[PDB]
Amino acid sequence: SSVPTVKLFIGGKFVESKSDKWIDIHNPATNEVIGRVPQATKAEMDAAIASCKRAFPAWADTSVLSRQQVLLRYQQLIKENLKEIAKLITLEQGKTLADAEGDVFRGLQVVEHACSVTSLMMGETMPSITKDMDLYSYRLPLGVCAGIAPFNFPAMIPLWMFPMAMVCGNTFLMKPSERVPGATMLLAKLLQDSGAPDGTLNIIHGQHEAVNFICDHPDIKAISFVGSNKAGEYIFERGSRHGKRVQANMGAKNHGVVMPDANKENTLNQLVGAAFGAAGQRCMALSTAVLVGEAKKWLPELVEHAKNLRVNAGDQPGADLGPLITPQAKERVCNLIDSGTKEGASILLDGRKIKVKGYENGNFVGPTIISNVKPNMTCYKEEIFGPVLVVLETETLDEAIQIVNNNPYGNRTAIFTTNGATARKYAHLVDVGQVGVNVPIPVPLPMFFYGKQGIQFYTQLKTITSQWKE
Amino acid sequence: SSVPTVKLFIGGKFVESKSDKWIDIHNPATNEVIGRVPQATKAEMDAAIASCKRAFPAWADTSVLSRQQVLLRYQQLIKENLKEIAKLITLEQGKTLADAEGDVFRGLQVVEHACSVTSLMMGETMPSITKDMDLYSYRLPLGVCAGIAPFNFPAMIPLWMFPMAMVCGNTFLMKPSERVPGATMLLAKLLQDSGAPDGTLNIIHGQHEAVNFICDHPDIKAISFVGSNKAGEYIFERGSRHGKRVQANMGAKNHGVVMPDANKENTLNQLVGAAFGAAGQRCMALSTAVLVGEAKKWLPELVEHAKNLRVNAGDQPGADLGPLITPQAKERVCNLIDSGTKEGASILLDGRKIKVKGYENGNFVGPTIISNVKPNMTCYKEEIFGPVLVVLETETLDEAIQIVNNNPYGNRTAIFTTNGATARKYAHLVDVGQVGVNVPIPVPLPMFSFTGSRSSFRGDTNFYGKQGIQFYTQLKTITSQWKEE
Amino acid sequence: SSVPTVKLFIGGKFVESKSDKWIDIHNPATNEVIGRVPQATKAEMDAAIASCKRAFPAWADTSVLSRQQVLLRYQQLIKENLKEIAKLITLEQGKTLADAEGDVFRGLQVVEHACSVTSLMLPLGVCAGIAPFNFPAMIPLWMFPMAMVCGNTFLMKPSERVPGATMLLAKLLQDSGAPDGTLNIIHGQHEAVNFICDHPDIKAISFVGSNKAGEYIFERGSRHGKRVQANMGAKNHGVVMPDANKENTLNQLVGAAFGAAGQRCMALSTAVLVGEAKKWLPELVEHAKNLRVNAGDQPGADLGPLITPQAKERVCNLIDSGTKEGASILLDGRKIKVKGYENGNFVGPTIISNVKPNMTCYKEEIFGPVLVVLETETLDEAIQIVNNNPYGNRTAIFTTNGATARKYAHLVDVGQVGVNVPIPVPLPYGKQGIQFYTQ
Amino acid sequence: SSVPTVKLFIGGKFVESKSDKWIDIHNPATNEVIGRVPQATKAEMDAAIASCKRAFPAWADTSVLSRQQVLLRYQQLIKENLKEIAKLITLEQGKTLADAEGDVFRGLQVVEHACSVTSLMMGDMDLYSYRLPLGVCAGIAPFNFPAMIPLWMFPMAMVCGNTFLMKPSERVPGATMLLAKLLQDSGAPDGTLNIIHGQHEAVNFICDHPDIKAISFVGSNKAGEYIFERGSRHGKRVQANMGAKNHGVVMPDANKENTLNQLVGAAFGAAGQRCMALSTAVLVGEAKKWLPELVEHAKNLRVNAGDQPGADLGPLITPQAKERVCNLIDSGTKEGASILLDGRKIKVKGYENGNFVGPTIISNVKPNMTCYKEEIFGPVLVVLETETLDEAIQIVNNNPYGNRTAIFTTNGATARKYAHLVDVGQVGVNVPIPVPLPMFSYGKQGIQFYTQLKTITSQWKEE
Repeated sequence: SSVPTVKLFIGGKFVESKSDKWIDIHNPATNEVIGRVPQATKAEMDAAIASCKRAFPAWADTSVLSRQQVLLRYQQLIKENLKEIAKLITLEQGKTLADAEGDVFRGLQVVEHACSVTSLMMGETMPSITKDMDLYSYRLPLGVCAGIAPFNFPAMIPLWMFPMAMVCGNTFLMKPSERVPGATMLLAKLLQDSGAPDGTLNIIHGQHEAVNFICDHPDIKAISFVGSNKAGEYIFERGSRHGKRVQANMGAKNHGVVMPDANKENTLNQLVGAAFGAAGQRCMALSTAVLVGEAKKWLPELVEHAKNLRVNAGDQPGADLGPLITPQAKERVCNLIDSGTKEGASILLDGRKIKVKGYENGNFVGPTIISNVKPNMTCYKEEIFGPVLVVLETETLDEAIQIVNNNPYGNRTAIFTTNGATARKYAHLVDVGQVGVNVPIPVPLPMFFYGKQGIQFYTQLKTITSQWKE
Repeated sequence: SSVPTVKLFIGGKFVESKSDKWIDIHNPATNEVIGRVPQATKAEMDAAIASCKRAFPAWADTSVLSRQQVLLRYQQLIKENLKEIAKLITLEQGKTLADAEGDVFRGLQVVEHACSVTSLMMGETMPSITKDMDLYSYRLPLGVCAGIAPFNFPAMIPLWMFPMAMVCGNTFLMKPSERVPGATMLLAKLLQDSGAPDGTLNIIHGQHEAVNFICDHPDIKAISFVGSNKAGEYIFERGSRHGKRVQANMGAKNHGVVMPDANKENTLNQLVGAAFGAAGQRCMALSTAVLVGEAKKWLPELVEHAKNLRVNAGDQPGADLGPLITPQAKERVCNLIDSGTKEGASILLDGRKIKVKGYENGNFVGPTIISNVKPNMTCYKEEIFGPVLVVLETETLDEAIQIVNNNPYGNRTAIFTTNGATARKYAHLVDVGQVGVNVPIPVPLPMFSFTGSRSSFRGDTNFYGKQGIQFYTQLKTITSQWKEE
Repeated sequence: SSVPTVKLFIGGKFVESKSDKWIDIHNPATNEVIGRVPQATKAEMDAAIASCKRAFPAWADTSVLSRQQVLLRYQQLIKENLKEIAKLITLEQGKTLADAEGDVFRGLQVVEHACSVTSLMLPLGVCAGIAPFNFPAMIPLWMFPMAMVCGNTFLMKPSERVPGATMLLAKLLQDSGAPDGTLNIIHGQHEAVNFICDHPDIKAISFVGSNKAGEYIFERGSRHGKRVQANMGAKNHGVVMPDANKENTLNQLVGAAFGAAGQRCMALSTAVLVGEAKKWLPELVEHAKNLRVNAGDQPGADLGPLITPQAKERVCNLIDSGTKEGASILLDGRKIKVKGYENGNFVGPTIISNVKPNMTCYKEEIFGPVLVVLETETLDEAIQIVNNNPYGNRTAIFTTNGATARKYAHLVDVGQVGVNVPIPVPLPYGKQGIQFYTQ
Repeated sequence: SSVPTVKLFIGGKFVESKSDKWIDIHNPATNEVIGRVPQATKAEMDAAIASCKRAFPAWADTSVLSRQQVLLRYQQLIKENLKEIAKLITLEQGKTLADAEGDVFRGLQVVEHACSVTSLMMGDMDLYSYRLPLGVCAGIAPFNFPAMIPLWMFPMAMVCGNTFLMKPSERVPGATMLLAKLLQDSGAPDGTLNIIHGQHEAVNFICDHPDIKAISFVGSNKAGEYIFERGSRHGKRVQANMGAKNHGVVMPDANKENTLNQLVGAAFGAAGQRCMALSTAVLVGEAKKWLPELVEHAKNLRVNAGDQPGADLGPLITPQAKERVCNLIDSGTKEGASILLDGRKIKVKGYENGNFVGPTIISNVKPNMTCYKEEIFGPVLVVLETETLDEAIQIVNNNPYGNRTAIFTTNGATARKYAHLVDVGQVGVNVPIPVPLPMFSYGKQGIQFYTQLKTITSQWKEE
């Protein structure tokens, strides 16, 4: 009853860990312990690796269609248990039920995209490129893969890391978030129910020690990560040290540009939705707003629209944003807001002293709007990972483009304007690949990895050149 | 007596034929004999077949990249010599300069499409479908191919036949139209200048005997033909009885439904242009249309728009309607007009009596309009291949759809209407997949195959697209289990 | 007492035929009447076609995902009833339980292949299927699932001699949530094929097996203007090089040549021992003798009895003609006697050698457990012999040398060449099948 | 009188460098100074970068079809002046006329391949897939021995719409100058291509300069790693097409004569100064008995200047290469290995002062010897032996770096087993060099490298 343990998943059994280190799973809305996740031991991780290795050959020999049937049945089962996963997410991570449903829906979309890989697995051939010389190439699995998610999306991150590696024929060793592993456990249960061969998927919970193990052990051929730039680069280097390939989303510091010729109502609505959605904990979200020209006059309207947000627990009906993941995150956000205020920034809206009825012991932080910010301020450089919207002011679109380009870590950007020529100019001049015209977050799916990129990453390309004569 | 003859293309080099039988080349604007074409003898055809066979191995060993580079050089030379080809077409076939330009442009687009067959020639593979079981897929050239073009397109059909057959590794033995061969000879000269190895393309002439030889000769692996229904069926039969694959795009009496909720003036202009453009000689011409409800009130406007066409030789400025290719075509058109008259159809406008100033010697026929037609009229059964616009009496969309379905031979159909639900219902019940909205004739789009299986087409495969590759190549699948314990 | 009567499938319910032409079906292992099949009347076939027409709109409007889920549930139901289907096929067709399980496995494979039709575009309409007695389970799962998932309603006419397997399959399909009237099944003789070809309601027809029957069906379809993908059968020529694995090659030959009593649509019934490979005839005969001939349900059996006594008579007549014409019979099974099943249509493994290409056995389709062996001195002669075959769909080459296999695959005119493996790609259709069932 | 001086190519104008530091170009057949290459000054490199920047807008605005026609005209010009390029190559690098012609033909084929980028470059919520060029590209050439490579780098970067700053081999510039002249004659806009010469300083500038967007390098692994690190440090996207040692496995059932001929041609071909050379051979099973015939075939090779008729392999580019090869062979000799054929004492008649090294065959070599670890880049073939295919596969896998590998055998089962169990990407069956093209994993990968994808998502409406 008390402090319910979180079991592991090795081979085909939900074996429980006997480790010494244990971490408590707190509800972000009440700080009440709802579970205890163990830090997997060296022996348990070795057993998981052995299971992955033993399952690798059988799963690889399995035809691509046979594997894809498993993913199809797994997607169907997920669709059947949508409400259960949504409620588990709302309970553990604290996000609203609608946010969890949307996350599971994006995960289903990614699973379908992976199921659609069956055609890409075929290789090309060129008969008789020269006299009696044939050419053809093969795509084969790499080996044992792994994934890491410190505190980000609990379901979508696995639902994009693991299904692709499976469809490619590899075995996956997932290290889910130490704070929200229940969703991953339910997903693994639904998978095992889908008829997946035992040992194809293994799950081990652990702290930085587990990440170091995964990076050091050689049997891991590839590793995937999504999170802060620091941990991203750290894992990338630790993997490259051992030769194994690694891919990581290191930053999502998106900049939103608002031109004077834009729909004020819809623009402000989308800005408030993307900036404070999911309490700003989501990696991809408009956090830096650039007002060009007379757009500065919309600051009072922006603050008014932000005041209309309803802070409440993820389970209470009529909620717009949930509490933060941990009290430490709230303290960090408060310290960052205090630093911004000390550096001369004006706090148009302050949520540090928010008090939710019936959940005062939760990690809630109200919508925070910071204006008069400059590129040299901490609020601009540091990634908040919270419901804080920093606003900068510029006179021409060239200044906004330059500010956006100065951002070293940036993958998604948006511009709000009705002039198509202005949008095209911004897209051509901006140094960001993904651009959103009147869209807050283009391609909300986790990516820099999909389509051709995912296959090229999770499969090696063998090339055979044979010239038989006699 | 010996009017300047036209060159042949044997052994990858322009040479003359030793035949004693010649066919006169008449300018349709003046019926002047501008040239003569001799039917290739058995010797010339045998030499062409031998050269194609000799070139087949080298042209197949020739990497697809080099073939596509040659096709690109040919595209470039066409783009440079566009005006010469247009002049040749206008002089020989008689169509206006604009029609020749459009023909050359469509041929250039088809060449560009053929240049992108890179991913199509390559095969698929799937290693280890089971324990030690590798599957391979290869597409190999067939051999020497033959092509018979109609009298309508001395450029478009040759430019359909050359790019695909050549890029697929096959050597082609082309047969142009005896009434318009010069344009094809100039196109072949440009192709040879583009770097085409000698022997990959060969040109012969002959009305019926050459077709019989091509269909009977065993070295011909495949045959491509475009023309009438009876001729296409005869060619298909003569080819299949010898074991050779044949594809024939035969007559296609496309129908255009005129809905009351459409652009009136624009729809009428498009109908007038399609039914009378290039003297309506196009086999794919929109010679028939359906007037639904209010569309029938516009017949006076049809007559007005028809009278607005500048009936003049194709070389004069502003010419809209050209002359008939030969006096026999004009005779057939006039006989069909007389038959429509006898059947009781209302010929609202008759261009049978119109003549062109300064070109009365030409086989000119003005824009003719026949309205109040129903499936009972014989002119609806037969195709005019001339400047005759047929419009039928109809009351509802379902009746028009049924009338169009009653047409046994038709490859394309269109409907003029701004209502989306109307076009949806039309496409759902009409027996045609190539449906166009507010367009008289769906323009070819070679990136996919020109699908057709009605009485207007013979053969299980089509000319270009995926089906084009399937036709000009042979699919071989190899399953290998290399294991020795 | 009263032999069971197989009912038709119309409007989503099993209904008994009103016709009096109740043909009797015998078990091939005992030639005992296990049931009767009626020749559907004109009225019953018209009602089935009308039901298919009325059901086509709803099934076509159904989303592709719903049809895919239906096919997945049907595959699941088959997996749950694989044993029953295999036992029914063995009792009705005579082949061994292993062969029936393999047929069900190929059915599952083709269903999974059809599941990949997520989106490629429209359905034509009423589709028809004509299946011979070669494969009761596979042929339906070859034809009707594709047309179904593509949005078309299918009218299946199974083999008159083995309707039970497809009837249980259709029952399981209806259990999978298939809308009523989507799939219709009728029975009848040549008259049924004549109706299906004449009735303009049918827009597409699928047929396999006999060559002349397929030609007739294609001609009738072209006469009535219907899409007919008549994939007629063809002989398969296997070439054995001296450097090939003797044991493995002989095992493959014995399995493919005599497997399922050689009644399958395509089998490696011809072997060309080029070079010193001819010296392997003793081992081949010994391996053929090791085969066990017994009822499909008795443990320890490799090949079952023939479909009907007429098939046995025809096979015996062909073997006698080959012997009289000059061919030497290395192994004779015409007078085999299975213990407890002497009345069956059993025919022991037969091996014929010294057969020239112009002989009857080489030209005629045996459709039985007979293996004709030819000899040559160079691979070019074998390639020429294989190319001379007008109707050749599959060919195999056994060799450990890569250059030899590559030369054989390149010089041979056959489209499908299986190197070191017999009966390559036993499934053929595919995306061309989608094009066929669509417009 | 004085030796000719190589001149830079900036802004479409062949300009002589005003630098003080100069480097001499020696004929590898006689070591005679035939030319001088200058050390590009900071100002000249800045001017070249400025020219590339000013030319990038116009060259990017041009449609892909115009660039394709330019590449076609350049290919035609190359086909016309193939003999001159071959002569210059044989003069500067020492390769035989046939080898130089083959190099020119491979470059022509790579240009033809690059021409096939016509459509691949083009690439309520709308989703565009525009692909745009990066900007000013750069390409450092080998720091050991060259072999084509300009036609690998600049044609693709240009047809993709980018401007290129080419750093040719300081030891064989003339070919690059002739190619640049032909390109300028092909109608290429001035400033689209710029060429500067220099030592390590030039590489440091190219890697550190901010305007450079991408860099491409071929050659040894050390310089490759250095350039990759220095580029990634400044945010540069770089692909290090590093060379690697190749391993060819021979089975007892392989074609004896053909296998020996192909081995002798791939190992001692072009003096072994190629990253594609099959510098090592593994004789599995009874294949060991083929050593005498291999030595005889190696002896049959005739060593002579690249211009003299009847030459199979030419001399080394510099005497330092000969010294390094001699030191590496002496190391293997001291380490216990045996030399079946000694080429150190080769003395070409009439060219005794050239950098010639005859065919060398080393046997009994183990994986721990320097000959196996170090890249010889010379006419040296180390022959190993094993008793089973598993040992050869394990030896091939143990090698850290590798791009090409070959298996000589007639049994398809053995070939497939080797191809599947081997950890190398390109596997050749009865072929020493599986693909003499710039794969070094440029095709679709090159298209993706020289272009940046932008998935413009828009909810724009008439409002």
